[PDB]
Amino acid sequence: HHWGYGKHNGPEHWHKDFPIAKGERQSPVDIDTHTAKYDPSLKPLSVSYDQATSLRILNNGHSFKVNFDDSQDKAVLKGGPLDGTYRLTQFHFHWGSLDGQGSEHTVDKKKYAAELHLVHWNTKYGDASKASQQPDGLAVLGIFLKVGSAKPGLQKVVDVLDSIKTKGKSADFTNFDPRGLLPESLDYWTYPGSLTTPPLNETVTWIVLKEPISVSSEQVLKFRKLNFNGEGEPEELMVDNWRPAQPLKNRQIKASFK
Ligand SMILES: C=CCN1CCC[C@@H]1CNC(=O)c1cc(S(N)(=O)=O)cc(OC)c1OC
Ligand SMILES: [Zn+2]
Repeated sequence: HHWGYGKHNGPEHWHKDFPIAKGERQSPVDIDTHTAKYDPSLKPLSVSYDQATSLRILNNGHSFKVNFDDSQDKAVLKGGPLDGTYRLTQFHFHWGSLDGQGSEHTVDKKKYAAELHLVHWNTKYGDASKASQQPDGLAVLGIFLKVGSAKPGLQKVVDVLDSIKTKGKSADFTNFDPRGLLPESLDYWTYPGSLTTPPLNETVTWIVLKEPISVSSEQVLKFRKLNFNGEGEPEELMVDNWRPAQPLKNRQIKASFK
């Protein structure tokens, strides 16, 4: 009876195995754009993905994940609210059954069709496991997806999903450039939060870009053909793999922009 996104194992159940689900620093949140304050103390954000080394793509039964060689400083995030150097380790998505839902963060209660999470760890903690336990150990760059025009930089991901339909399947995914998933603007909101999946560690600095990327209906339809189930189990389409907004509690969301 392990965690998932169903009626019987979904986000309303996770607190029983992971009591921090009802904590003071949970993610995602609704971003109230009126409440969020411009922060002039935020340093320039640096998304340095030129030397990224993608390795594999994996269906983990929750999402699909692209992992990166993070054995040295290749693709890194620094600046903005961050101190020091955070290495890209993986990206994955969250998406819906319909184009009006799928994102984890919301913006003035607006849900997007999907959300991309680029997961990074603080190199002062030497590895991602040790980082994942420190209050400033992880940084996740969140990008909303809306349905409209195709995103050419996403198509190499969409075209391999056929090969990883079921939980436990992986494929080679070398020479993928995550710069092709970024919008033009790096305007962002930031707040202290958590992983949005078990174990829900309160160890994430969230950086959520204001500008969504457009993807086509054909691209998001391909996400919805994935399966939560393993090969030769009953088919359960991998859709609505998002946690809803959690209480903001005593936190401030800071904007990088006026
Ligand atoms: C080695 C453990 C820590 N690394 C770095 C932080 C997240 C990652 C561990 N967990 C994940 O890979 C993982 C993380 C997230 S999330 N939205 O970043 O919390 C989502 C997921 O699948 C919807 C994941 O797989 C279940
Ligand atoms: Zn995520």
